[PDB]
Amino acid sequence: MKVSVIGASGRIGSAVSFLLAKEPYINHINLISREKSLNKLKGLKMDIYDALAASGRDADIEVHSDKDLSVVDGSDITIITAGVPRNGNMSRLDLAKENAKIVKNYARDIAKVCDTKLFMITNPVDVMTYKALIESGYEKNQVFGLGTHLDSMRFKVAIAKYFGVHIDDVRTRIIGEHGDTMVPLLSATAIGGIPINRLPNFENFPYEEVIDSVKNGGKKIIELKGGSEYGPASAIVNIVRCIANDEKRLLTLSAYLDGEIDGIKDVCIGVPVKVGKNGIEEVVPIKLEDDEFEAFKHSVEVVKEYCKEVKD
Amino acid sequence: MKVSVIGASGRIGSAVSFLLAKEPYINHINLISREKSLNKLKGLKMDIYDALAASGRDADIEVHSDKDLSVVDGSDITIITAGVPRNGNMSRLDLAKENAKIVKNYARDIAKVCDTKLFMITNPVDVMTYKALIESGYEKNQVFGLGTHLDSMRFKVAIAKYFGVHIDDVRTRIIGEHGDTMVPLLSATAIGGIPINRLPNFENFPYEEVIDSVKNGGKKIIELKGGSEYGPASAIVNIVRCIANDEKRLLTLSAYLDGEIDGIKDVCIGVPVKVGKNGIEEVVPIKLEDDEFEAFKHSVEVVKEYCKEVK
Ligand SMILES: NC(=O)C1=CN([C@@H]2O[C@H](COP(=O)(O)OP(=O)(O)OC[C@H]3O[C@@H](n4cnc5c(N)ncnc54)[C@H](OP(=O)(O)O)[C@@H]3O)[C@@H](O)[C@H]2O)C=CC1
Ligand SMILES: NC(=O)C1=CN([C@@H]2O[C@H](COP(=O)(O)OP(=O)(O)OC[C@H]3O[C@@H](n4cnc5c(N)ncnc54)[C@H](OP(=O)(O)O)[C@@H]3O)[C@@H](O)[C@H]2O)C=CC1
Ligand code: NA
Ligand code: NA
Repeated sequence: MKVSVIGASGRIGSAVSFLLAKEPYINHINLISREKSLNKLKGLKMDIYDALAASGRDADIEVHSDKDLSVVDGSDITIITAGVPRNGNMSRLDLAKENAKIVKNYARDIAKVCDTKLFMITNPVDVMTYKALIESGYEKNQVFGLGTHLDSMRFKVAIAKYFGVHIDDVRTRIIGEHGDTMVPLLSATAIGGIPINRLPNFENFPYEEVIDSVKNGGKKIIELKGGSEYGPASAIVNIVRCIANDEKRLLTLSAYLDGEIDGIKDVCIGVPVKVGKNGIEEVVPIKLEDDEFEAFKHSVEVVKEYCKEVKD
Repeated sequence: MKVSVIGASGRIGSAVSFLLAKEPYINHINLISREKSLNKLKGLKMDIYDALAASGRDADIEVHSDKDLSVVDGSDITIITAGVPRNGNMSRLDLAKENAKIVKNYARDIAKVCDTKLFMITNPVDVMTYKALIESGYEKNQVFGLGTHLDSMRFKVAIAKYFGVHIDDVRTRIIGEHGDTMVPLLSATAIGGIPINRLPNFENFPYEEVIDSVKNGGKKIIELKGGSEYGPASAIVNIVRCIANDEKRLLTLSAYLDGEIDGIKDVCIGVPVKVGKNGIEEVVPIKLEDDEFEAFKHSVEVVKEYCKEVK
């Protein structure tokens, strides 16, 4: 497989370039950045190669600028981790419009060149995923965003630590916005397949304070160390692996809705999806508790309105 | 296994804390830094936990200041990546004197609380390895440095790209100083076990140009992105894995010499070693070509001079 990382010089871009190169099915990877960062990428390329030697792995790594995106041709997946840094002289909405412009230009320019899957990380990821879908003109299965896949991982850790199990023994998910209107699914949270509400220590599990910590986790990591890095990069590789080996797993990604859940359409948002070699193979309308379903509809309304306000 | 990382807030310390935690045999890892960096470590801990969730791994990560190193007790391996930044008109000897004070105090305070292996990354790594050994009073099998293990990895890449093979299909090593007196061993360089001088395309292999690039590889990465990160971190985990599973491999590390090679002793430097659960289980005196051996003796004298100037 060939993958391209647009934004490879950033915090997430550099870490995900390293982890992707290690993967045995990833034979070619393009690190792509603005011209001013090419020398950073050359050092990143040497450092990653050294790491492959120490870890028994291999890859063909190429560095390119984003002036000529024809190099993306042949990429099965193109990961977009580009984004404008937050500063004080810009509002949240101003920053979203700047990123929307970046995402649109990349989506339009990549689509002139080839058909690839667009894996969007740029925030606000649900809005940017929808923007890239519309501007690229790609099929809906080919454009998706990390979304609440990452928040699900933060929930998973806290559950595992409370119940005293290997982190991998927990499976849980959060749907809706990658944001404060996210909807954690206690109805789909299990340890070794056992719903956590059937475990003896569940009665004292402060799950709402845990959810609050998940809602606040990204901003806390930004405050403590500047920004999330290994978390998002590993979550990206997890999805890439599912696509490359056609695993068919029920995951959660920011995906385009086309009527599967209560006839809702015209939005990208965190939902249950089956992921395989064609990307988003289906959006899976699972049975939600009433509070979960109403909160998901609420998150959809909030995200649709964000999309309209960034476009305007 | 329990591991402690001293200097975890730094560039290599952070990347290596992430890779160690992923390892299935590492159940507990202490991230240790100066008190002013603990907030960074708290965020690193959260970020690593998130990564473990995404990759099917697990660990118990604890954040501690270096004020009380009793938390190191029970660590099988303690990795020291703490070191000052080389600033302006600083010589290599200036660097070594500042970092030797850091390494001396860590080694003495750790030896007060427990017996552990000391895996030295702090530069100049051959000198800091010797300093940690003497100040800790540990047995020589317990103290070693990364040394030319990292340079060997850069050599491996260059060879693999010239001959067009998987990087892992190359095995090669560089002995001597982690520095510009390092000694590449073409006599111990092979692809699929085949000495590369027996391969048809070896005649056009620009050996000398490749060697010069390897010698400058660390400096080049500093120029382009500010410092190496993933290369060193992955080379560290590779050694920890050999120790944790008692693999018994012939690798290259900065280790204490005690007469194995031409009676040379009283120095730590990159040499062929057999690594296992006890750390450096032996220094292996392999057959060197005459020029490789003279270059190695030169490297030994240079490193010894640096050890004296720091004493
Ligand atoms: N959805 C999620 O789970 C998460 C989302 N994110 C988002 O991902 C993005 C990347 O985050 P992070 O890596 O921490 O950010 P960094 O600031 O560390 O990296 C930014 C990257 O974007 C590039 N870039 C910046 N400005 C522009 C521009 N005007 N045009 C093109 N490329 C540009 C940079 O290139 P250069 O070096 O040339 O400046 C660099 O590669 C952000 O939008 C961030 O909000 C991050 C956290 C998690
Ligand atoms: N052997 C090899 O192959 C390589 C060697 N190295 C060496 O490894 C070390 C770490 O490199 P790198 O991570 O890039 O450097 P960084 O500057 O990024 O990190 C240095 C680390 O040392 C700590 N530190 C700095 N000053 C002191 C002090 N006075 N007392 C205690 N701790 C201190 C820092 O903690 P804080 O944040 O609190 O300051 C930080 O954790 C250096 O000595 C470097 O030369 C690096 C490259 C490869
Ligand atoms: Na690979
Ligand atoms: Na582990």
